[PDB]
Amino acid sequence: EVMALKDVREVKEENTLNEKLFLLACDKGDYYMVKKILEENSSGDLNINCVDVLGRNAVTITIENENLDILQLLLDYGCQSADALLVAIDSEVVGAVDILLNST
Amino acid sequence: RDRIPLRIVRAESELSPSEKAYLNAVEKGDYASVKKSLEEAEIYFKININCIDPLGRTALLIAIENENLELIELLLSFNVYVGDALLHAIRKEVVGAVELLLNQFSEFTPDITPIILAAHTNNYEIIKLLVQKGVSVPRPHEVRCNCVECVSSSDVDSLRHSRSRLNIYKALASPSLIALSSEDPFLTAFQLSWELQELSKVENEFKSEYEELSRQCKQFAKDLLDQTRSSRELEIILNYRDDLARLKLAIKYRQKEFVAQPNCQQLLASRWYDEFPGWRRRHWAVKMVTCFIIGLLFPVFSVCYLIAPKSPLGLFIRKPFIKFICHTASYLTFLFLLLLASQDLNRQGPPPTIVEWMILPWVLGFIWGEIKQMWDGGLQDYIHDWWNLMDFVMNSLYLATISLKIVAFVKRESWDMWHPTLVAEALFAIANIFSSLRLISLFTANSHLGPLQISLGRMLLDILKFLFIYCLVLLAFANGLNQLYFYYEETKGLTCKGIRCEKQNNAFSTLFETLQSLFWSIFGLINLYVTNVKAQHEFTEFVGATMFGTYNVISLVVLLNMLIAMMNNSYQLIADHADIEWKFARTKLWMSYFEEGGTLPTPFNVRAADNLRRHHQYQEVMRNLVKRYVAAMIRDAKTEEGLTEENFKELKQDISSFRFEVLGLL
Ligand SMILES: Cn1c(=O)n(CCCO)c(=O)c2c1nc(Oc1cccc(OC(F)(F)F)c1)n2Cc1ccc(Cl)cc1
Ligand SMILES: Cn1c(=O)n(CCCO)c(=O)c2c1nc(Oc1cccc(OC(F)(F)F)c1)n2Cc1ccc(Cl)cc1
Ligand SMILES: [Ca+2]
Ligand SMILES: [Zn+2]
Repeated sequence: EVMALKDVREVKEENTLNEKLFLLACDKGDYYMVKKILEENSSGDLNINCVDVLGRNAVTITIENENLDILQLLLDYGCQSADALLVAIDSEVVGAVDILLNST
Repeated sequence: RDRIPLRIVRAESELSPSEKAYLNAVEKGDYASVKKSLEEAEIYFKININCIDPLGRTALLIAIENENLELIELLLSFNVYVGDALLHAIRKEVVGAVELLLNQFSEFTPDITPIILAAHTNNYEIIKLLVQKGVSVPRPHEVRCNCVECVSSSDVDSLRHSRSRLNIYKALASPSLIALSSEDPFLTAFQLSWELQELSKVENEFKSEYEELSRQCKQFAKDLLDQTRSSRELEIILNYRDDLARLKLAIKYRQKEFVAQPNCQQLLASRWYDEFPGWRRRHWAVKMVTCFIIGLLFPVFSVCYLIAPKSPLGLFIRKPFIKFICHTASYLTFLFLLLLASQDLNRQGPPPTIVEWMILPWVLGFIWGEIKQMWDGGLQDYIHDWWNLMDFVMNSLYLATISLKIVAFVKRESWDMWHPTLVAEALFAIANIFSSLRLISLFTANSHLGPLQISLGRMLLDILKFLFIYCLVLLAFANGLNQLYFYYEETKGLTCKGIRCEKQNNAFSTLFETLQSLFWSIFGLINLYVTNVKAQHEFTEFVGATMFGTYNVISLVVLLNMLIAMMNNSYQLIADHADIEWKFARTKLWMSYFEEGGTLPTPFNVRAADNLRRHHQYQEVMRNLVKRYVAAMIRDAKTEEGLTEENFKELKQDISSFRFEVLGLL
């Protein structure tokens, strides 16, 4: 016979593909495209915060990948921190901690 | 000629200069030139789309090792020859293999499917994508399987079959596939570790690979225990059963990494010191005083729970530490009885009631305890522990002593040497030796002497492996000395024959005396004049002397120091990680004393809804565990890692592609 393999622990929900496009946009550094996605969030088709496959939030992609423009972009438009200052401390960066002042 | 001519004997394939320019532009990550080259390749030109380098670097494969998503999209757009490039994207550990999923010699084994290479590379996202596409791994056969078709496949290609089984077992033992596809990854890790151990036992070749796989599975189980963060989660995991049933399973499957976990040892120390706080915090003299007064007052707690089990004194035996203290107090009382038994003149001895009559039942209680151990575990569990073997021979000697005393009862310097009294006394002495050597197994509970005893216990195998070679050397030299020295066997005027006399004589007359003399020659207890015969034959005396000398050289100078060196290396390898072995042995002792059976020391022992709730609780807590575990290995793999040549190639090629894109724009 042949053993059948399947995702017995698939807790991650696919939801919409636009979440995946937005999460890829945070991983590429397109500031204006993520601004457009936040304008769409203001429209309301897709949410600001989406936990990915790796169990991480968008601000964690801003912090761990160490770029501050998109982090200031979601901080201007409003976003869910969800234990993100500890992640900023974890990356040993000073600037993102300073804007954050202005799983574990 | 004085010059070696050089040429390519295996010239392989060759490329056109336009094909070389195409491949070089693909390596540079160029948009415009590569797109133009494929556009002229659409019409009839020299440039072939499926150009393969003699290095096996197709433009498809080069772009896979180039990781440029736009370039690989361009190449799949005009339908290049897709061969094994999916497996190359799997090996490169790039998430861009989904593009190939949405769409000559081979570097990989023909057995390797994408899931096997994905499990080998141990990337969570790649394996998740592959199992989301819908993929079933081939079934490996059993460790002692009997299949006619698999036997015939071994007869056709044994090498390909063995490589196939190794690849399948390497795919199954991957931690990501276990965490992603298994119902119970702890049970799967245990069963897979046992299967890999038995596979390494059966397959003497490829043993290192299977041992590495088993250690990787054990490390995965230990890491999954590391990810826990609550005593409630530990109580859910270790008490799960389909009572610390999972900890029993870890004990049985020999998971020393799982068992010696600091959190698991925290739970075990909490359960062992049942309602006994501050025992380590108090002073050493104070805690030894408390241990001495509990062990001295042993009969009052052991008489309780036999008449009044619900009494607080009856419930004092419920604590496993008090049970261990009572058991060891009973054993030192047995050894005290043996000591007073060591400290008349009749053919058959009446039973010495004063000190040697209360030993009889205590031995009977020991026999009952060993019978209860025989019932709990079968024959392999009893023969697995060497201490159960020592207890078995101790009880056999004690039963033989009792039987010989009875035979003497129903039936000095005058009795035959085969009188049952003398043999009974000798058997009692050897049983006393074994019973008092039984105390060295109680050092596992202590922290200072535990690793010492465990290291000795698992270096005894190397000691025996050396003593086999010593046995062969001893037999050879004894045979030689027998053949040389047995014509001078003295028979007249000897008040004492053998080496065990005040004046040593007849040391090498027979084989048994030669074995004894060559054994005692190690410790220097055989004098030099045992090689001097009464006759004048000085040549045979010299040959015996030089044969004794050469043996003494081989035993003392060569083999003994070889044993020292082998012990040095073995103790290095053992005390590299002997602490986990000691904690495993201490957990075995503690959990043997955790059972409700055997609560009495050897003196005085002579539903579907609940299962569904436990299953859902274990499932939820272990979704939490695997989420923490994959977060941890993603975090770990992102740091303390060398970039090496491939990362520099990607980083430089991105700047090259950016420069060419800017030059195209401007
Ligand atoms: C414990 N012991 C012992 O007491 N005597 C004295 C008996 C009366 O003198 C012995 O002669 C005696 C003995 N073990 C013995 O074999 C060993 C084998 C392997 C290792 C070893 O250890 C070391 F490597 F040598 F250190 C010793 N032999 C020798 C022997 C005697 C009879 C027979 Cl059939 C076979 C072998
Ligand atoms: C095996 N052997 C021996 O049996 N006898 C006893 C013979 C009757 O007494 C010996 O005297 C004897 C002997 N090997 C001997 O030289 C060794 C050389 C190197 C190593 C060694 O080993 C160790 F380092 F010592 F361990 C020993 N010598 C000494 C000797 C005696 C006479 C002569 Cl001409 C030359 C050398
Ligand atoms: Ca036992
Ligand atoms: Zn088979």
